[PDB]
Amino acid sequence: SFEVGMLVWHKHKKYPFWPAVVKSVRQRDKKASVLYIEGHMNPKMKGFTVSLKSLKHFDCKEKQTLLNQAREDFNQDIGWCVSLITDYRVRLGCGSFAGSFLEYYAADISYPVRKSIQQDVL
Repeated sequence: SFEVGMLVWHKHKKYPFWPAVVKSVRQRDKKASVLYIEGHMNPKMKGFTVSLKSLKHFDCKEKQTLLNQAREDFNQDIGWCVSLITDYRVRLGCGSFAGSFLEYYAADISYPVRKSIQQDVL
């Protein structure tokens, strides 16, 4: 039950679970397409292929554990995710915006957050 534009976790070998957004889902044969959320991304870069079985929903019970695991070697980076996802969920929840995470990242309303990130690389 992974829908397109949903937020998920994915683990590449040797790497910790990282958040991502779903772009394609091949519902009827166990595979999906996904793109990592990270401080600087291209939201128009096509989604690399995974399998449904390997995805956790972003808001699963494991969340807090998964987020700490990432803060081991990627504190600043996992920070950049949480900033974006959190900022996106505010616009959504406080009514200021209605599109998808990727649309958030491309729109002018992400600016104030992308600025902090992009510059933090400074």
